[PDB]
Amino acid sequence: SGFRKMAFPSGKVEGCMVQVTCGTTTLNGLWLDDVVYCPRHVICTSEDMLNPNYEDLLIRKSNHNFLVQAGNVQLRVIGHSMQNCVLKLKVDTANPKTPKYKFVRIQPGQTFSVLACYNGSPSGVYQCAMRPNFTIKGSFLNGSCGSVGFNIDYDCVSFCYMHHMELPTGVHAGTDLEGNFYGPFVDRQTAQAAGTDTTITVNVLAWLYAAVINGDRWFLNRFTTTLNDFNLVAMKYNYEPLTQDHVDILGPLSAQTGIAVLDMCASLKELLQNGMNGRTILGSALLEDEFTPFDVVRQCSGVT
Amino acid sequence: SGFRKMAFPSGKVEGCMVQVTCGTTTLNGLWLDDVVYCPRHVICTSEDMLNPNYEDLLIRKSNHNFLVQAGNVQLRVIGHSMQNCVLKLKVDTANPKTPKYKFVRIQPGQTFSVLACYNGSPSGVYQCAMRPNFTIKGSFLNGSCGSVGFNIDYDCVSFCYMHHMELPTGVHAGTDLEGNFYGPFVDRQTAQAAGTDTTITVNVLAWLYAAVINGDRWFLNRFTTTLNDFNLVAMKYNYEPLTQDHVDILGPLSAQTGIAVLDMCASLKELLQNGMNGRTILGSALLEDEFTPFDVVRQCSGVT
Ligand SMILES: C[C@H]1CN(C(=O)Cn2cccn2)CCO1
Ligand SMILES: C[C@H]1CN(C(=O)Cn2cccn2)CCO1
Repeated sequence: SGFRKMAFPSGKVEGCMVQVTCGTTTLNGLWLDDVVYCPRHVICTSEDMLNPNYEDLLIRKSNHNFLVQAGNVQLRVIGHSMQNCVLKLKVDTANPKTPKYKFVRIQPGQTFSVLACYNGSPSGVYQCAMRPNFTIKGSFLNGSCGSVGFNIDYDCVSFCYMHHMELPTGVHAGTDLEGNFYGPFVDRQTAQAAGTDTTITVNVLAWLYAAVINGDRWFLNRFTTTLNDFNLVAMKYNYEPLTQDHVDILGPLSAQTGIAVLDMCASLKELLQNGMNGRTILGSALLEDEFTPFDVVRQCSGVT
Repeated sequence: SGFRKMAFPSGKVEGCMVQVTCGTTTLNGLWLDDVVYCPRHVICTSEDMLNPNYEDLLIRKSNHNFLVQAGNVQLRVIGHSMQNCVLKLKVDTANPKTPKYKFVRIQPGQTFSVLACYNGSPSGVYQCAMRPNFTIKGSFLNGSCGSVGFNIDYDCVSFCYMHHMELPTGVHAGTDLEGNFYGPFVDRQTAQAAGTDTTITVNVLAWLYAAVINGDRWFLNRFTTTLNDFNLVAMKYNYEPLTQDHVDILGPLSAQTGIAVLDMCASLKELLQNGMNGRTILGSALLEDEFTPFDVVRQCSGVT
């Protein structure tokens, strides 16, 4: 029993983290096979960052200008290329700790683990969600860029995020490992405002299921609803619309608990309209939306 | 910016987790040097657990009855001993991945990371606190016993917890790595009720400091208080008494923010008496108490 905000074990990713230095900028790189992946803004002065022309800045950079340190040993850079907003530094040594891996681009509402690193060294691990506005709410200080987000699915480390930026509102923006930003964000120190940070409804419902499975049941009510009725209330509360695809995804949790998904929607509707009245669910005073239905099943079943 | 419930990177502990089987009970062991540490209840039938005599049950056990598997390779058990509520299984192979380590017994209010494991395989990592009633609020399914709690301090993995039990109220009890339970709990399937789960005041104050450092400042008020005045309100709200030792520990966060500790106490006092009024602090609708002052400094400074 018990339900925790749980990250994946980070060891497989720890073994991939290196330090990348260009001039006096140090940040983190990801070493898979004989490639090191890092934010292309490693090449920028903080002045460069106001309006960087990356292709022009890169002309001034040779392989020997990229210093890559794995622990306290230097890796030899034998090639570099820019792919979207990441650099790929080809090194002469394959990472001997390279796990089985994939690069995946996740959808808003999908969760992942972040291994926060500084100078290529792991400081901590936490669980994030890709917000509906394509920001994440991380914990990232200067030096943390190139820290990665990942899931460990089916004996494969799926890398989904690399840290690039903090917006003026202190939320975070980054890329997939092909260097494509999530959302409309750019690696430039300019006015970038995030859109509405809506609640990930399907994740809230998953977490209410987790709550019932762990004996937190006070919020279960005598009502049901329809997707259309529920969605009218969701819209009003800045919740994401629930689709039949979401209802299908919650099927296994519905089965396990015997609570129809639309009944749980009507319980969520009353929680929105009535509030928590000073009560908690799984030790939270607000409705948690950074657990996917897959996360709830995984944690409630003990997958390794 | 940003402040996350962050666990230590788990790789150093992942490399220590093994499977221990006695008859048809499988749980987790910790492999350091040539010793495997596991809950002594590995030897019990679920019937045994109602009133176990461990010394008597152990007479029936030989080295060859303890099956220890590290990945998919069997370790040879060449000795076993009971120390308090743990077994120490001496194996013929030193763990080649043994990190620098210490065994420490933590105090209530101290936080640590748990690597939840099943069949000796890591499933996830999360941050816990030793509650003032010497329980933890974990996430532990059948098979998770022998999962460990740890801190990584000063290039040393300090193991502080091994999972043994779930109480009927679904909170958790375990031992240090010398096999001594935290609190009054025993490894027997009997009525064990936890005491008052008080809020860890010094940790709440640390987290309010973290909130100010990360720009969440709405709760800062125009008042101060004294330890005695504050403690009268704390007592009423089931908060731990604040001591001058706690005030001293918060000194660096006071200095960094320029908010006197007693001013922050008076802000906390108003939050208790007035409530959150539907507002959040660092994305929480309740006052978080599972960050120590050391955790706030570490995360706000980027220690690796
Ligand atoms: C030779 C490498 C392989 N490693 C793995 O994690 C393999 N792996 C990935 C997913 C499942 N298993 C890390 C350390 O050394
Ligand atoms: C030979 C072992 C050593 N390991 C360490 O983590 C060492 N270490 C502990 C604290 C800081 N460093 C794990 C893998 O192989």
